[PDB]
Amino acid sequence: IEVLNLVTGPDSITTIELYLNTRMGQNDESKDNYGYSEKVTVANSSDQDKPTSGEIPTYSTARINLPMLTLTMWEAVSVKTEVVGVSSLVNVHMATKRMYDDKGIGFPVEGMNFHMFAVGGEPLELQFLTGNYRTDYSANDKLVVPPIKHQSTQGLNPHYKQKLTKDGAFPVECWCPDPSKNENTRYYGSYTGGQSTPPVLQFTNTVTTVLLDENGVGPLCKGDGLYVSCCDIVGFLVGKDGDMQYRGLPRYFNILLRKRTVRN
Amino acid sequence: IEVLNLVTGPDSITTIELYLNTRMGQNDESKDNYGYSEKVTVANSSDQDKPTSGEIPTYSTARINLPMLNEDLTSNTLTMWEAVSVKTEVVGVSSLVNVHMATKRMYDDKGIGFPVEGMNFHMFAVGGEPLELQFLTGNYRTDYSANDKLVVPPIKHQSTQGLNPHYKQKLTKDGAFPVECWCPDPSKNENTRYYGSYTGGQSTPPVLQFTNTVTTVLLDENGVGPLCKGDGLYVSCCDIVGFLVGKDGDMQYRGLPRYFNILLRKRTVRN
Amino acid sequence: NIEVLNLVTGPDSITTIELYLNTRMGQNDESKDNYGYSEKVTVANSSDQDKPTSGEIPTYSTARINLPMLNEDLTSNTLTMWEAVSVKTEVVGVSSLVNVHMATKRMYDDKGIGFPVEGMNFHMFAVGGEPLELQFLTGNYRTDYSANDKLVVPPIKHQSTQGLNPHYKQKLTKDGAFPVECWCPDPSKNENTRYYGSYTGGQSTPPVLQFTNTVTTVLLDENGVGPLCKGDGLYVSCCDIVGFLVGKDGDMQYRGLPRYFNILLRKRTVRN
Amino acid sequence: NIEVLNLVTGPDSITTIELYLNTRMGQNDESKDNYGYSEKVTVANSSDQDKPTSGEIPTYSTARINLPMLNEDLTSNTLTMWEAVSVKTEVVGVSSLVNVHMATKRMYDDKGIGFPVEGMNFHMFAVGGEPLELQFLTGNYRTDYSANDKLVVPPIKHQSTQGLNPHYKQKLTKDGAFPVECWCPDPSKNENTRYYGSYTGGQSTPPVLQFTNTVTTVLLDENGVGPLCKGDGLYVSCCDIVGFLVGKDGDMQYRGLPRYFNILLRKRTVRN
Amino acid sequence: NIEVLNLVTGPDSITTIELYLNTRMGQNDESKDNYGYSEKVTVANSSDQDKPTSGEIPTYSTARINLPMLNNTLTMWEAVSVKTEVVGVSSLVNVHMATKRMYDDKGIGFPVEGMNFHMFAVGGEPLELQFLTGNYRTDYSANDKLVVPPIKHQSTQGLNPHYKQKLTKDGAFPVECWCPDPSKNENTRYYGSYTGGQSTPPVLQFTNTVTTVLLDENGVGPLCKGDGLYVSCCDIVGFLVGKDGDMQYRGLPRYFNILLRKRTVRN
Ligand SMILES: CC(=O)N[C@H]1[C@H]([C@H](O)[C@H](O)CO)O[C@@](O[C@@H]2[C@@H](O)[C@H](O)O[C@H](CO)[C@@H]2O)(C(=O)O)C[C@@H]1O
Ligand SMILES: CC(=O)N[C@H]1[C@H]([C@H](O)[C@H](O)CO)O[C@@](O[C@@H]2[C@@H](O)[C@H](O)O[C@H](CO)[C@@H]2O)(C(=O)O)C[C@@H]1O
Ligand SMILES: CC(=O)N[C@H]1[C@H]([C@H](O)[C@H](O)CO)O[C@@](O)(C(=O)O)C[C@@H]1O
Repeated sequence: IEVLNLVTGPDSITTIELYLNTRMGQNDESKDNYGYSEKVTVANSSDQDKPTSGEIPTYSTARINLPMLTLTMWEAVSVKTEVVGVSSLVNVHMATKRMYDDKGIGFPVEGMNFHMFAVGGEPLELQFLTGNYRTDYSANDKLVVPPIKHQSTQGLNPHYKQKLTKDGAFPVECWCPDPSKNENTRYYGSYTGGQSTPPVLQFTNTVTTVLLDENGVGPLCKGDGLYVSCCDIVGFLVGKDGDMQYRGLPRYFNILLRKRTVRN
Repeated sequence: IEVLNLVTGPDSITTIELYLNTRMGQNDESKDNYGYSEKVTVANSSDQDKPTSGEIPTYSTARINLPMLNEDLTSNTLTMWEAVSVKTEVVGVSSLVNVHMATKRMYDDKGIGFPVEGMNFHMFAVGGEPLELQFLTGNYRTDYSANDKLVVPPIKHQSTQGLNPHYKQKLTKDGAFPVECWCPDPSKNENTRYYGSYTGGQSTPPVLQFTNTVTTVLLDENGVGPLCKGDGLYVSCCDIVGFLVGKDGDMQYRGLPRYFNILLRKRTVRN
Repeated sequence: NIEVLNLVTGPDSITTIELYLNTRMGQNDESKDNYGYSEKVTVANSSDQDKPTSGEIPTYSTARINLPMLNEDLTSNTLTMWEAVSVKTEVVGVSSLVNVHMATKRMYDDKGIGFPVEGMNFHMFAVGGEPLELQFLTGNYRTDYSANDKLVVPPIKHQSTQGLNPHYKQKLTKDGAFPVECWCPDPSKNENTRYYGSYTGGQSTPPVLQFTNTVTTVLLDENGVGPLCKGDGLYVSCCDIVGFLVGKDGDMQYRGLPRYFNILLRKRTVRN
Repeated sequence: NIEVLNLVTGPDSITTIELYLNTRMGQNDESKDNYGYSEKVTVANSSDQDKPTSGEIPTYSTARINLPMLNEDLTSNTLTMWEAVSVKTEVVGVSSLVNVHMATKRMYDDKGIGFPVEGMNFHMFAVGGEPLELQFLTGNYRTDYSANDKLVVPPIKHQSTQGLNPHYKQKLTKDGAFPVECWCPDPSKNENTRYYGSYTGGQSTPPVLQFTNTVTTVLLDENGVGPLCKGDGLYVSCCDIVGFLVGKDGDMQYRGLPRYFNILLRKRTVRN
Repeated sequence: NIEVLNLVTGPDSITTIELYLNTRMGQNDESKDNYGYSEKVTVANSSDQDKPTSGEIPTYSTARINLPMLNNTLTMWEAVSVKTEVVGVSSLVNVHMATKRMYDDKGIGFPVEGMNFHMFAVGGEPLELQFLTGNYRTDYSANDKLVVPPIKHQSTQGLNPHYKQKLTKDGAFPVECWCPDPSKNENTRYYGSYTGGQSTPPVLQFTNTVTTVLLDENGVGPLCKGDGLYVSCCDIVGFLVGKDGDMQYRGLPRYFNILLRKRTVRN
């Protein structure tokens, strides 16, 4: 796409506001354990590594329809994004394991944190890479994973790619952003691991993330579609007996877009 | 609100100074355990999750009356106070340098008492109207009925473990809205600025700063600060600095007060 | 209160003050053992019998420094005041914490290192043109300080002092006497002082410390005005707790370090 | 050594190189199980019998990339060289660490999560116009590498190599062969290479990782000159250890992740 | 003392100095085993019998470098900036040494871990030291090569300005009782950090892309008196934990690339 000048004047700007609910594994808002995974299980061996249905976090994603419009395209300029419900983690009276010989607080949601978001003018492009090439996803046929397994996928094998085109279906554990593509998407992510690690989270309505690239051009929304993707794991809830479930939080987005003239 | 020009000259600026005491659960300044929660308890099961009265931190909030500007409210333009900036600090951080209280102690009862430690949660908001809240909870079934002074939704549903926009409120009462189930609504709060952080874990070291030298700008991207509707300035916060661990392992939230110095200027608006 | 006018320019319009303050951890006599540490920490049996032993309570370090006298003529329109512009401040003796051979508890079944000084860190300093203004606030309103009557504490106790009760205030006017645990900077005053503090808590937390002679802290406020030294007095306060020393039997003592200050001041005309 | 003149302008004066490098943790064959991990870690009985097993030691990843061929000769007054201006680099597959169902040790009496990959992190990359220059330095001068004759290590051992002995140098000229544990970037050379590295140690330390496609790292030095590609070769090197996988019985293996690079280069006139 | 005038411009007005300093953790002989480590740490039975063994005490590394000879005015070399790095960080990626190990003797060997102490100084004269110790009674007589004060006093657990020195000898001034004197060192820049605790993860960086500016607030760098450049450092990266729980400090070398320029001063 050859990018030309900005379209100026009234109605040259628009904003899109949305939220995405977490996809930790139990993704149905009407059912038990919503916003958590099912109980985590552990493989007996690497050749019998078959996660139960609903114990695997997936990416959240949506395509948003923009106002219908050389051609003109919507250009994403900036985004204000926040994790919602951080204060919900200030809760140590739930039915959990507890400190100091059953006299102390319940364990707060704690441990692994994974936070990412992406804003682009087309689906986020994915690279397959896994800690175990033999992982068997057949307990849940709604998960999108490659049809074949190979040893090489514990590293970067460029023959194993995808696009994030379905909410609550692409496991985070085996799909990551493809850094060799995504020219029309901006993504940002972080991971803090360990077993019981303190979550460290911020929330504010005052921070704007600029989406323009080094040439001053933001994602250009092909077919008037804006693509938003994320995942926000804030830790594990530790049940009385030591059973553990991922806990995720929703993410809010306020995206500013402007009209851009392009060739063709 | 259509915003017009700043009013210039003498008396076009004013400052508001206040503090808010913490609302950790024992919120009566004449009683023992003020500025702490009651002892934390743990639910027998998620269907019988009924916190005891006073064990739940709530937001601190106040509405401050500003100097009246408009004699006639029906005139063509009005003047409003616009919050430009705030200097805010947590008070009494040094109070956490105390390891001789009646607490669990280190090294086979020969070492220090456990300092207040663990979960930290720090947030403040300054706006021209009440902070707008979104309901979201770790347990949709939580039963708040041991304390009918707590403001919570009148019905519960599974969906509130995520973001369900049908469950909203406004922070209109001090010491009443639980932090654990209410957060700032990011889809609103156009006229409020809020800032918050959480550091979790069990025994985590608190990491705290205090200074009188930092100014937080409240002007938005268009150079407009919160506009104080009906000459009311709204200030909200929560500052949990950890748990006090009693001899037997019983634990209580500890909170600290927060100080605010807010600078405001006169702004002409269309009426 | 003070209407600030223009800077005085030219020779002798600038001066610098250099000092250090030794730590006041509880054993504050430089001729005795355990100097720069507290006495052994003790733990209350209950909150109504919370009576710290003499010398187990850290206090603020403070000093007033006399500046060159300026105004002989008090009848003119204007006076001159010293204005603190900036300070270079450092914790001294950080390297002293590189010591794991002292008589302490030790790692790995009595074969490993002695425990280094570790745990709670508390670091604050203040530079102002009058005494640091204090607010009382305590973790335990019933704390009984009467084992050491040299501590400056309020004469009455009340439940409300576990929060901010503005009836309980003081000024930091004595070195080694105001407990850190119950006095903090009063944020509703101190217009003429700049203070900076941090706390890192927990039980055995690694101290994280920096020392350099290359960092200048600007004391000017948002209007470009530094602390103005009333009666030609410069007030410097601090506290620097770097952790606990853990004795063989588990007995623990606060350890503090000295702080150095190099303060630059300039002449400022004010309205009289 | 190289006198740098003006930029060459006009068509074909810019070029970009894009690649990835797979990790070399020890099992470096992409057709075998445990690819991108080390073999099980073993521990020497004593420092004079410290002989790591074949495949348990991480090595640097490296490649030399051919750039569009330029004219080299002794007789011209000036030549053109490729100058590396900037690089976008990222660790790939960070999300793969969101996995606690692998056959591992587990939390809370066999009812909790599997241990995630955790512990030691080591992250470094280099971009230069010639091989990364290495300095030998080891925690144990007697380490015996003879279980794997494909490793490049010095032919003689000496006590002094537990410090900096400048007689022990090399160049990173082979992928998956130079152990991280005994080779580091030589800071006394590498004038024509930019390298960046970090280490976070400890036993079970949480990995702290970031990934984004929005960060450009400028390779120009303080004089505005990037690495100059001798013999039209661009050299890219890295190592990204993200922790250990802890097997059921406590057996542990290094885990590494691939790194992506997008390097921008421009034609530079130099004196010949 | 020194009135600083203008920079000398033109050819040969700049020079660079490059060196490294090997660590002085206690076993400071490069021909012997345990080089770049301390001897085994021992622990006093009481504070009045606190006598570290010979070789268990880290000391500062230091060197004086001779600059090109120059000389009403004189010319001095002015240190403008330094690129400095800890060398051999990657050496800490080693968990197969003869050490204590994780998970019931099946896991990794403990990496070097715990206390970190990192400092460097660049100046135009010896680094000026202040004595300060955690234990005034520490007895250094097991190693008479250590430079320590000849008398002990209670006051030295704080700042006693009567106890000073200059860092004039490599591998001799213990870190545990000497620190930079902040009341002097007008002609030296120093930078230091300490991360304590028992088993703390070391957190270390290495790059050849970071320049530290040595100019002060007035735009003046250290001025090299008698054409001498003084470089000092200490870089402790943790402890090696032996099979039996015996522990030794581990240190790493530091590299320096210092840029200097000619400065006219009043004579
Ligand atoms: C770093 C090192 O020297 N590793 C040794 C290794 C260790 O000494 C041992 O594994 C402790 O972790 O021992 C190796 O040889 C072993 C024999 O010494 C043992 O008696 O028999 C084993 C057979 O199951 C084993 O082969 C090893 O683990 O492979 C050799 C290695 O250099
Ligand atoms: C820091 C200190 O004072 N170190 C002592 C050391 C310690 O008291 C002890 O090793 C605890 O780690 O003791 C030294 O002398 C030892 C004798 O006290 C012991 O009875 O026998 C030991 C056998 O080697 C040894 O002689 C020491 O370990 O060298 C002396 C040292 O200054
Ligand atoms: C990753 C994996 O293979 N998980 C499997 C688990 C675990 O091996 C054990 O529960 C120990 O957690 O066992 C199952 O019978 C189960 O719980 O449904 C099958 C499941 O596929």
